[PDB]
Amino acid sequence: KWYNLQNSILQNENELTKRLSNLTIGNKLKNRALPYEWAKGGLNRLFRN
Amino acid sequence: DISIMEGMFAVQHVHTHLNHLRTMLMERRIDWTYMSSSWLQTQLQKSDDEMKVIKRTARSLVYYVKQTYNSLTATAWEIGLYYELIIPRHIYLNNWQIVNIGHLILTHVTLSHPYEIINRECSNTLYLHLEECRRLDYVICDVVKIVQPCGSSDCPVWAEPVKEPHVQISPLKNGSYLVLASSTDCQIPPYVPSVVTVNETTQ
Amino acid sequence: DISIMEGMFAVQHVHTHLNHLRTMLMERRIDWTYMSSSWLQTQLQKSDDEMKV
Amino acid sequence: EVNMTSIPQGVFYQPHPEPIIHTERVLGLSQVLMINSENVANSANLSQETKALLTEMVNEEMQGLSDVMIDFEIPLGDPRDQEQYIH
Amino acid sequence: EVNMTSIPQGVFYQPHPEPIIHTERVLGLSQVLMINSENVANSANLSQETKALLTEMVNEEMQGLSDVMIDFEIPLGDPRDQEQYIH
Ligand SMILES: *[C@@H]1O[C@H](CO)[C@@H](O[C@@H]2O[C@H](CO)[C@@H](O[C@@H]3O[C@H](CO)[C@@H](O)[C@H](O)[C@@H]3O)[C@H](O)[C@H]2NC(C)=O)[C@H](O)[C@H]1NC(C)=O
Ligand SMILES: *[C@@H]1O[C@H](CO)[C@@H](O)[C@H](O)[C@H]1NC(C)=O
Ligand SMILES: *[C@@H]1O[C@H](CO)[C@@H](O)[C@H](O)[C@H]1NC(C)=O
Repeated sequence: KWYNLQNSILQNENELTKRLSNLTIGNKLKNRALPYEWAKGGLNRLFRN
Repeated sequence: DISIMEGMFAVQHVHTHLNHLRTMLMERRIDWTYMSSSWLQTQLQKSDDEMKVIKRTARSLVYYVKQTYNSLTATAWEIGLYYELIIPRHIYLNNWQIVNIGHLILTHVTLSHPYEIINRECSNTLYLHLEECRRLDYVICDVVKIVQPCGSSDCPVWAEPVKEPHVQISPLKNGSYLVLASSTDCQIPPYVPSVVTVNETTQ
Repeated sequence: DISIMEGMFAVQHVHTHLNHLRTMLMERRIDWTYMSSSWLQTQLQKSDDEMKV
Repeated sequence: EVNMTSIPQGVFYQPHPEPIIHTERVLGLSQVLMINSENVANSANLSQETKALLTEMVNEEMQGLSDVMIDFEIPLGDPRDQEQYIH
Repeated sequence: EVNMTSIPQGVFYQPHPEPIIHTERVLGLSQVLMINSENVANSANLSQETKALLTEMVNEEMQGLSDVMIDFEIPLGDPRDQEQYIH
């Protein structure tokens, strides 16, 4: 839901960069950034259902 | 049908304003109807009249125009604006320019004045010398200086030899003429500049 | 309703011309649709083509 | 006939009615406009058929504006830095 | 292939289609516009409810114009005179 039309392009880019930098080890994403079906410890932090 | 034609008027009303905004943007100006401009009056404390000058002399630049939503009954666009604001320090709303004619006695004698503008907005007259001014809307100048009225001030005198007849006539922008003539074919005193107004066309 | 919507067209027509006048005035030009300009052609005698300039 | 007045010292004064600003400094800013038709549709009472008549006008006007703009980027930092360019 | 023509004395002529005016003098004038809505209302047949729809548009347009004008006075006389300033 953090990606929406109400924000500008630069705002969305900053959001995506910060979220990717927070939730990545090397080039692999955390389980918490995935939905509950994609990973056991998913919290839908990055993707949705 | 009436239900449709009632909503069509709002579409036309929006179309007019959107066209005006497009014209202003193509013209490197700012449409202040689409922008708030109320937040920057408090951040920098200026009078109501001083904000009008800031609004009037603003230049804009568009660096991206994009579309984000492309539904059949819904759309969304974005425009990136970069604009520059000019902050003033004085206004000088009442001005008079100085024209130097001099007198001839041939030898043409003209007094030299450092100042070029006279300001009568205040109770006392101010004498202003302007440098590197720009003529865009209101006159924009980087430096203006207050100087003394050729008193506490010194003014050089330059005299140049000139051959006869040496007549000079200058339009006065209100219909009169400024005449400086050594000879006198018309009923005009010689060697003294004069202001001439005529009821009909004469030579 | 038709009585109202008939008069709304005149309002729109006036709005268009008023917006054009505002643009011209902000642009340091003269909108000659709002000004006569016929009195000064006789005071100073000029041709029709010289008045356009 | 003629009308006369003798200038005393050969100095005359012109009206010159334009103001003189005497600028102090120049500032630069950035802003986004965010044109959206849903707000206008909700404020009015469009009925799913005049909405398509509004999006068409908005689209054609915005395309006409976009046909003459080059879509570049505003420099903001330092030319030497490599991290911004890499990003 | 190529096409050729030898210029005789090295002088060529450019179209240059803009006119050349050669001004004589410049004049200045003043005038007042006097925008009024009663004349437009009387010319049309507004019915006491579309009149309010016209005054609203006139007011908003005139306010938009007035938001960027400084409201100064035009100099017309002589800087020395005290009576005009006192008045
Ligand atoms: C165009 O502008 C010039 C500059 O103001 C006008 O010249 C000035 O006109 C005034 C008005 O008549 C003159 O004042 C008069 O002076 C006499 C003294 O000779 C005095 O007795 C009168 O009561 C009156 O105050 C003024 O002398 C004259 N010259 C200046 C100021 O240097 C000119 O008349 C204007 N032309 C038109 C067509 O309006
Ligand atoms: C010129 O002088 C005559 C009288 O000599 C006077 O009647 C006329 O009004 C004057 N014209 C001006 C001041 O424009
Ligand atoms: C150039 O010359 C050729 C023949 O030499 C001719 O057919 C052609 O029309 C010419 N091109 C021009 C005049 O533009």
